[PDB]
Amino acid sequence: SLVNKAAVDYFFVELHLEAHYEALRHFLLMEDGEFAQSLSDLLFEKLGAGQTPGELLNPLVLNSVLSKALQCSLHGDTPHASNLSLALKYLPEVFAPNAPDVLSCLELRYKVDWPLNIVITEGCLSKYSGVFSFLLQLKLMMWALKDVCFHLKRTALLSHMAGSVQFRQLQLFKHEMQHFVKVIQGYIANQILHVTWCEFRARLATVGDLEEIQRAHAEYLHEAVFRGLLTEKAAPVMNVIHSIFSLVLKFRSQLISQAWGPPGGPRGAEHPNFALMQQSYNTFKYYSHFLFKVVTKLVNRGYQPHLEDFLLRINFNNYYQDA
Amino acid sequence: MPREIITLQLGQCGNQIGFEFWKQLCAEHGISPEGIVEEFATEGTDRKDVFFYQADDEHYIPRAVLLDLEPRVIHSILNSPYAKLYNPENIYLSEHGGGAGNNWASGFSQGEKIHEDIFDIIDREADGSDSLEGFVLCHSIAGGTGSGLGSYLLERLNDRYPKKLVQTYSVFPNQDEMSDVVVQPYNSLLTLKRLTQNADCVVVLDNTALNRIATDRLHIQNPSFSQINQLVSTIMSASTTTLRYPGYMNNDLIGLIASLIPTPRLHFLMTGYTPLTTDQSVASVRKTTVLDVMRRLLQPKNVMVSTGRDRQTNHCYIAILNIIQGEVDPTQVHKSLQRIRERKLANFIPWGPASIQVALSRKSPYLPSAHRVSGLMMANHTSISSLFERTCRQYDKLRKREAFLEQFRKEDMFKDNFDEMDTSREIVQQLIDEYHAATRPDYISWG
Amino acid sequence: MPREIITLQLGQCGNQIGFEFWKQLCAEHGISPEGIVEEFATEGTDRKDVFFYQADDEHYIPRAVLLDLEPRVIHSILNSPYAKLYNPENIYLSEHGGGAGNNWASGFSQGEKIHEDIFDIIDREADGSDSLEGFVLCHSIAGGTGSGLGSYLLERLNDRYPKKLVQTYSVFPNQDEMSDVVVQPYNSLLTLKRLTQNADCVVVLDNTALNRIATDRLHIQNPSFSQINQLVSTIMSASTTTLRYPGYMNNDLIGLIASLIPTPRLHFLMTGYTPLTTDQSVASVRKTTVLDVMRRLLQPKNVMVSTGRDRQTNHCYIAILNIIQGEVDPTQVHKSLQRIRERKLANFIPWGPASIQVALSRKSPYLPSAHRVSGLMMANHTSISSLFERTCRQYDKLRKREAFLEQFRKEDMFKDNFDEMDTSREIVQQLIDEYHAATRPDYISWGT
Amino acid sequence: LHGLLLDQHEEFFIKQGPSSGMLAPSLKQFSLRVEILPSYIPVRVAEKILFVGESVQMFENQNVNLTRKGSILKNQEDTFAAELHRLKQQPLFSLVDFEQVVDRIRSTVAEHLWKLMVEESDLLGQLKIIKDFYLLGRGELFQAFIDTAQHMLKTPPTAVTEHDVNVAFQQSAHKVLLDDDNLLPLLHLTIEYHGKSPREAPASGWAALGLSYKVQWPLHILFTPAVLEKYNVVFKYLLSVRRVQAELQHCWALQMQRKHLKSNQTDAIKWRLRNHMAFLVDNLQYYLQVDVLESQFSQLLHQINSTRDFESIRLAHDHFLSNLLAQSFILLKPVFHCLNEILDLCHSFCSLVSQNLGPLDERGAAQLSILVKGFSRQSSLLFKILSSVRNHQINSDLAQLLLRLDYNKYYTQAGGTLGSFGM
Repeated sequence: SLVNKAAVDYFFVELHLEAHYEALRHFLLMEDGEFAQSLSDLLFEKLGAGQTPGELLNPLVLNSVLSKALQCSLHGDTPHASNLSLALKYLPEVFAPNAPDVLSCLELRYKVDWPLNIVITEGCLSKYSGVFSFLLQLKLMMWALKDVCFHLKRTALLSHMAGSVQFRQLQLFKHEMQHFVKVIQGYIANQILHVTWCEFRARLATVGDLEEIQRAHAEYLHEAVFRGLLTEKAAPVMNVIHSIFSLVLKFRSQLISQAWGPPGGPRGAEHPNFALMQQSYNTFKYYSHFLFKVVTKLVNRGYQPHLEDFLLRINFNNYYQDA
Repeated sequence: MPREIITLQLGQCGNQIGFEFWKQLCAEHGISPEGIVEEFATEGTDRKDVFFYQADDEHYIPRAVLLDLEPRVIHSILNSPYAKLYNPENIYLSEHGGGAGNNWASGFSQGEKIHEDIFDIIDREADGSDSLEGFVLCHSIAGGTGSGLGSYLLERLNDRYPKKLVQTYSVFPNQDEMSDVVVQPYNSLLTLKRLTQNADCVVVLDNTALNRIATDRLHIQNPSFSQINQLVSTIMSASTTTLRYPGYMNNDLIGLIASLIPTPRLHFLMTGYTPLTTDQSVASVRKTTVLDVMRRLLQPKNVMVSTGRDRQTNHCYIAILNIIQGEVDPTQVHKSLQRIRERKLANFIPWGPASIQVALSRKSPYLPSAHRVSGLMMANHTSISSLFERTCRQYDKLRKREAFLEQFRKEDMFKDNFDEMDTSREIVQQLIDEYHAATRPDYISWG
Repeated sequence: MPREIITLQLGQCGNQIGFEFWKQLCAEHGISPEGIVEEFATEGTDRKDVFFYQADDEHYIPRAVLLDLEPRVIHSILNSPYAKLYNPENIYLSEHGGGAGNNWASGFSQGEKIHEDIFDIIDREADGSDSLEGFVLCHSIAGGTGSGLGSYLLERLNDRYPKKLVQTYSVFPNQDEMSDVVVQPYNSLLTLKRLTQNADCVVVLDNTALNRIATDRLHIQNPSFSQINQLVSTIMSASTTTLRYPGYMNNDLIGLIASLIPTPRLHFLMTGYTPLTTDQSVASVRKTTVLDVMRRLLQPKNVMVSTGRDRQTNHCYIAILNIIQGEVDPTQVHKSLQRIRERKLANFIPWGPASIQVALSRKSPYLPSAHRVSGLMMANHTSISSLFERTCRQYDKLRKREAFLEQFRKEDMFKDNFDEMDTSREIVQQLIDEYHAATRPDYISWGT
Repeated sequence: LHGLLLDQHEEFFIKQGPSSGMLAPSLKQFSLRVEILPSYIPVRVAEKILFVGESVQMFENQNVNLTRKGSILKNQEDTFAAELHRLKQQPLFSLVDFEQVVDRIRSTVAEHLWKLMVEESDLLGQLKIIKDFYLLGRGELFQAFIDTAQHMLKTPPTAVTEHDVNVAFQQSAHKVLLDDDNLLPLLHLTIEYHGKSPREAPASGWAALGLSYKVQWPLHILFTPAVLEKYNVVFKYLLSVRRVQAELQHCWALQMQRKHLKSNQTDAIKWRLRNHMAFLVDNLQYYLQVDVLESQFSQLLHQINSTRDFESIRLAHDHFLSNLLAQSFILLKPVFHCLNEILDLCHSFCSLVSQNLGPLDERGAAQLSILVKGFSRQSSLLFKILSSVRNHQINSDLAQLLLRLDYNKYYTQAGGTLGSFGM
């Protein structure tokens, strides 16, 4: 007991385990909102422009993006932000269009010194990097859809296309997809990013030994993955979510690929990809309804109680129950 | 980088709203009334660059351009605590001091005369913004100065930043309160016209709802235009806290508004806040739960839109996103959703996916929050059409009655007739109908 | 969810009775006259959602609709501390303040003028009710405003809530007091008509019996009309406490009334209470036993219906339910049942199972009880037919005599004839005969 | 002293029983070897020793999971060890001194356990929760829940339907303003029956729905599986009673909804039969609540507050449960089956009355006549049984029920049969 107490005190005061968790929150959890916004915008611009990993993940480009995000972030200049590094897991030859995992090659690593590397294990840092990569991919998809929406808005403003039936339908589909994605993101953030982070702080505050500290950090990462739907049991659910995100990205690409035309007729402005955007929207809606039905069946099957929360987040206003 | 917002304060109400907004931002960031960060303001976590520019490393200047056709409001601003917040070179006051005579057209013509100075002010505020997205104009549609100058500012922002979005916060006249601006419906119509032609998104702020909230919630028997503008500025501050305090979520305006704006034309948004407390009731930090928050949000006293009682159309919310700031338990959110479902507290559109989005935002460390959990809701609700329909009906009633037109007749735009006001009312009616249509399945084929 | 009850207050007298009922319910539930729960109202064992709606997150408002053809009572309610208890959209006050002139038809016509508004109020209250069971109308049947407005309210409840139960509180005229409402027999006829056609249950409250109880039990030498209405509201509160204070049994209105209503038409209930104590007589805590209570309940002075001595009908109880509120010992309940059976205090129908049911309930902690143990009995008793037969005979006598009908003749319902009163009298006569039949094995066909 | 059975060679008169159990090996891990029990060890004394050993094993097992709360006897354990050493030094074995020491240790441990259970472990709160949920103590709440969930629970249960029923229960609780998020996790919906494995059932899925309650440590010692099964049986019975009450209330609502319809003789007969059934069911439910349920719960609470022995509290709760089981006639299999048939006839009558607003159709008239005959026969049988039990003084509750049912002597005049609803 004396050894455990002295170890807890040493880890908190000397090893700054709390400070390491704070750094993880600042950098890996994107607490610097400005840095995260700049990173997401740059990522979605590069993905939508079709930049290859050799072009996008080039050290000059990655360093410029990181520097710009840190300079625009109020926390980007913090010493905890300095512990962030954007690394490549692999170099893709070509950015696959509408792939949600396009930016999964990025990894954020956190360096742990001895003896903290006994508690903050390489497996823990790998899990943190995976979570960061997933959050970056989701932010890239959301940013890409936002950029498509802004492009359509700007084209309407320049061309007075407010009356366009095709533009309005595409904008409504984009808005509904963005609402759904933001509800899912908020659910994941609350459970994995907020609840599990609070649990980690309580557990880090309760760690008595290096193995107990390692256990607490592993529990934090496990809770983040489970609430994040990153568990193998959620892999079919996670794969379906990735497929839905891919369809959303494809719809975004179809909308963004062309600007709105001038309003030529009583139907308003026509988009050259309008038929493709409408088909992508219909497929997204079908897949959303199938996802809702599957999640409901799984919750009623008791296999995935956290998926009941996922269904609630999807159908919070019962919009998907009435459809 | 944050999407910076330039605030344009027009007329008495607009200038009051801008002053109260700058006061609230200063208090949240610990900025003195002179624009200097207070020694206690050690939490450098606030985003001043969204709404303020730095004149030096110590002096924070609001990214605000003040344009008015009447000197009274500018003099009141220079006597306000925010007089030193704004760049004095970014403040345009009409030299003649004669005002717009409560005529929107006179205010617009004065804005046109001060167009160069106003757009120079806007550009100066933009250069202080690291990643300026565009301009947000805060004004009232009911006066002469705030309406005409607000429309002028919107026009000049559209001219200078034609590839940038222009959102306006246009306060529509109170329909339950007798407006001292008898020409208020004409001014409101002209402002809605300018929002339709030169703004990309118009958030309708019904002064009737502000007065109702002041009466029922703030216990203000007669809410002044200044008090309504200060309430609007407080609401804007609370909704913008997630922009001013960057965090894990809701770090950009587009992410917040994407769920609320289904079509470029269907851009009439309704707002909700919870928990609603009167400024005087700060004393009791109520441990409001997400269930309690959601229950309070359903109270009309907290809704910033005065929708008429339409008996024929069952106006409804298409979608609602609540961004909650403060201590929030996810389990409380879950219990809130459960109670809402059991009580059927929210109806959503039936034709597409819609949900309650949740954004978590930090509170200002320098401003003590009386509420453990606070939240802004952005929602697309067909009842927002009732505010726009009511404004249109009032505009048409004034133009058809030529009421207060003699003050408007002094300006060339309104000298002979109010046909521009009636066409504006018709356009606003079509906008209301489209917002109501967005509650219906046929919204897919709208336009 | 609780079975919510909408309270309908009809005419001047009915609105006064409803206001006093809501006051008593608020006192029992610890609700202030402004709709705020009193700090003493810590006993969350009462079902407020049955009788009250929340006006805000903090204020509970009674589900009461105040409708009057005379402005005096409605204005007094709106000028009282209880102004916030009633839904203001459910409050209709006649601008003329002239009342119905003790004419049922005038009150009915006033209800008809506010029919749309009244049914909108009822629907709004139902939507404000999580599990609205139906409407309860509080009115007097003897006046003009309360009687006609009560008939209107019954009609509108039937129109708006045709699948929901509609209970009425129909005040029969005092036979010992000279009623100022000369058209009361006509008013009584219109109320009985509406109870037969548009109400689902009519609780007959004979003001003569109320006055007798006030004199002998409440020690009220001259019960005022306001005092009679407050006694009726107190009796209704005590009988409904098990609905308003949820417990193991009688948790819903339909479950409570199912045993009481042998036929859909035979919905005329009599009430009894024991022990009866006056609010002023709290000083002497009488050790009243449940057996002593049951013995007192069988006394006609304790029956809330003033039945004439019918010599022709072997009047009997069709069913008896005693709702007892307060501290009750099960052994005392057992002794009470023993004394009731040994004394044959209730004669039952021969055509179905019937007994004196006894429910023990806790008292409201917020309402001071003048009695250590109290109980309300609701009973279907064929002697209520003698009250109902007397009401029917008075109705027929007024319609055949057109007495006080000229005030009613101003309103379309009574302008040309009193045929609605005569049909109501015939229906009430058939009800009396069925209640006499309900004492007989032919009770299986009672009310046909 | 350690709950440790140090018997590798079965030399002690205690034999290790199969532990029924980090389900810590059930205190039945140790058992008395009656075959090995010395004749000089009294069976009563052997039972006391068994209780003591079980208590020691339970205490060690709880202290394995419980933070280092010391022994109930703390430093007095060694004092009893010294007394036992003196007994070992005694030239003659005295059963009296050994039993006295054992009883002192037992009393100390039992008093500390009672204190922990009542003050530290709030046994009363758990018993109140169990009464409200397992024993339907919140009868108005469970009535409202039944009324709201009836549409979900009227159908056969499915493997997924349990989730829907639990959701409906939570929704009704919020509607009944039961916002106890701690209680809802204690309520568990059950198990598919009859087509919605849904394969096996006696009656239908509506009858197969049950509630299970997870008893926490150390209270899991109190809520044994047999106790949980009895609680589930009581829940099922109360739910059936509430369902029949709801059916009668729905028949009353339909009659009231049909009050504008001229009451025909078939409709009057249906309503009359429903009214007689409602009166009888209401009086029966009041009897069960107050004279059985409330009486037994009050007795249990009074004994628990009156006792400082945890085992005494457990005995009081077991007595309350036994009284509930006896007064409900659950043990009287033929009476229980006859009551079930009577309940089914009453439910059919209430359904017929609720379905028919007007006069009974030919199918409705046939159903009404069948229900009337069934109800009259079952009620005559019930009245005869109740009168026999009153005459034999076998069950006070049956005599009270007989008095309540024939209070106005209607059933006595009707021969104990609920009057035939004339179709």
